[PDB]
Amino acid sequence: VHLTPEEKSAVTALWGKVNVDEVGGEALGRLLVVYPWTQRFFESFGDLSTPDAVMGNPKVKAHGKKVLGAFSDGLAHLDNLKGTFATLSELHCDKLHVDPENFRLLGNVLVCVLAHHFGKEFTPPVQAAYQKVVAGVANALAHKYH
Amino acid sequence: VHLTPEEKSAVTALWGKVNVDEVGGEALGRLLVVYPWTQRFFESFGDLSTPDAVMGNPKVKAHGKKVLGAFSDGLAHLDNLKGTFATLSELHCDKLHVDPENFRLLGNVLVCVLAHHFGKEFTPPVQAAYQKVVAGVANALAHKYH
Amino acid sequence: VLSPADKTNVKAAWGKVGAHAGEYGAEALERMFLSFPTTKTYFPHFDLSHGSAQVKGHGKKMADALTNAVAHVDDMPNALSALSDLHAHKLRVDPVNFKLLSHCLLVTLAAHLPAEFTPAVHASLDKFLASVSTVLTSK
Amino acid sequence: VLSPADKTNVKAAWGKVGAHAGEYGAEALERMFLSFPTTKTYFPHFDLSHGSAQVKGHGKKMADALTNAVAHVDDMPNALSALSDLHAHKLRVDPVNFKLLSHCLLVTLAAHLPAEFTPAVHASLDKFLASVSTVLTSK
Ligand code: HEM
Ligand code: HEM
Ligand code: HEM
Ligand code: HEM
Repeated sequence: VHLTPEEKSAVTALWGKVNVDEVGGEALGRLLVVYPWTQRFFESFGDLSTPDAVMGNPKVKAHGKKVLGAFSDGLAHLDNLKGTFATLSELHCDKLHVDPENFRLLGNVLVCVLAHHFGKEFTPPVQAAYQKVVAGVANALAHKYH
Repeated sequence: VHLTPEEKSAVTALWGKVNVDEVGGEALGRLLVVYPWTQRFFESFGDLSTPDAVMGNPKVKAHGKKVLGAFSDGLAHLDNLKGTFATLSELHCDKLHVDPENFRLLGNVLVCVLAHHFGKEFTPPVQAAYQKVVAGVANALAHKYH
Repeated sequence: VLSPADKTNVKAAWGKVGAHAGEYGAEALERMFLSFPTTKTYFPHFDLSHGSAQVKGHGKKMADALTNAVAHVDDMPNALSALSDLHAHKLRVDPVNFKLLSHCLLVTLAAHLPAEFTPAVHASLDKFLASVSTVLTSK
Repeated sequence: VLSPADKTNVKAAWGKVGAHAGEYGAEALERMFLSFPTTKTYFPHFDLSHGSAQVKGHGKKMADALTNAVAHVDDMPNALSALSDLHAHKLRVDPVNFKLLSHCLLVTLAAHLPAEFTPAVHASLDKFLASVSTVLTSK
């Protein structure tokens, strides 16, 4: 993945503005709500019977934090996503058995979350640069499947 | 992509048995028939109004030959698909504007074609090794999109 | 199917779309063009750059078909029938592109309707757009 | 929709499936398990290896639901209604898996019916299986 200076600019800037403590929860949450089969992997999180319940779930917000960190991480190594996510690949691939299409779905739910919370700021070129990123993370994360 | 000796065995053997002069035409053909939007890229091939017409089309059989060679090629470099397809990537990505999902569709049409023509021989483990291959080609071919 | 709660969500979210209907569909297209450049081949005659009246007018046509679907949400195949043939037969739009456009629509809705884009409405708009896409690629 | 030629193709191709109906659905599952190992998590209690009666019996249940769909091809949502809830609500089967299974079915059909798996029938079976999948993930 190669971002342009302006794309790096667009991304790194708006990312700084990100509340790294809730955005991940909100993204994971909407994944569980918008794509309900994903819950299957999270049955240990308890109450997930309505969206309100899912969003207000501490284990989801907790875990969402971790997912967001991983993106923030991969943001550091846009040059090397493949190696960064090598660990996370094996886990998702060999132990969890999560179909990689779901990584793309999470990435797009994240883009929606960013859009929602940043409105006008989330311009179409800004969205574009971010699509490059989440795609890149997904593929890197999907490499122990390849 | 890493095939096992037995998977390499399964693959290389049955591949030798492949009529490299018609299989590509039959795969390209079924792509155009099973997934009709793909025709869009081939309007210069003329008569594609029925399946009979599509299959009996020399430009399709001709071009199918080339596609099959590319697979046969990538078969040589299972170790390095990414570099082999580097050329073909840029073309499909930058000039043709073919969505990479279509590469996966072609790969599976090819698997069906193999199944059809080899029947019993195309065992489930044999199919498995081949899924590794066509997936690998698709991703390699999709790298100038990444 | 679309649940009744799906229906009420969509009618609601689209209810507050308002006259911006055209503006939004144009912005969805730009977002799609920038984010997924392969999709530009279907418009190799439109002006695709920012400020394009070509995108904007079609953005309007598209958003009006959506609004038409919102109204006939229970008989969408009959409603979207003529556009089904258009996209699948004559235009030959790759079904992948519907997913790409649908996502950009959500993004555009999320960005203009902070309060209405709740998780539940999000899930409804998704099911809705997926439904429209299904009718449009049906032929 | 399914065209009438789609319908006649499928009824025909499945018509020559015969008592092998069960055998085939079992082989489709094995093919899926081997080719796409992620799909095995839905059967972490079945025996999944070759010769498994667990796979074979379910392979039969699945092929009988297909045959049921072939017969009620015009009212498949009503026909497949109970399996829709099963897969989407209780089992939570990722829609991706339907595509993977559908492809393995085609492969299995192509391998047992050399003469019947023409391009046109192929295209029909695909549209058909895609349709079944759509009903099964509808809820
Ligand atoms: C799309 C990008 C994704 C990223 C960057 C990501 C990252 C992570 C991280 C950082 C963890 C923490 C593991 C640990 O530290 O112990 C994790 C665990 C986990 N992931 Fe994801 N993940 C992604 C997608 C998904 C999806 C789509 C699913 C399911 C639909 C999923 C299912 C899980 C589950 C169930 C765990 C916890 C399992 C355990 O702790 O044993 N992940 N992931
Ligand atoms: C899936 C694996 C594929 C492989 C290995 C492959 C390989 C090739 C090869 C070897 C050529 C010959 C180019 C030349 O030598 O001049 C070619 C050209 C072409 N490909 Fe593919 N291809 C694949 C998929 C696709 C798909 C799915 C489509 C469209 C749906 C497509 C559209 C085209 C077109 C229209 C050309 C000719 C265009 C030109 O000559 O300017 N390809 N490809
Ligand atoms: C939400 C899904 C869609 C809706 C509701 C929709 C709606 C429409 C409508 C109403 C028209 C007729 C415009 C007119 O007559 O002026 C149209 C045309 C067209 N659409 Fe779509 N469309 C959708 C998806 C797509 C996608 C995904 C693509 C390509 C990536 C696409 C490409 C086109 C093209 C190339 C035309 C021709 C317009 C012209 O020739 O001026 N559409 N669409
Ligand atoms: C062609 C699409 C499908 C059809 C027609 C179908 C049909 C059926 C039927 C009739 C049953 C009930 C079996 C019984 O009651 O003994 C069943 C159960 C089940 N199906 Fe499916 N199915 C399909 C797709 C899938 C896919 C893609 C998966 C997973 C990757 C899946 C996983 C399961 C599981 C885990 C059960 C539970 C069986 C048991 O508990 O014994 N199905 N299916």
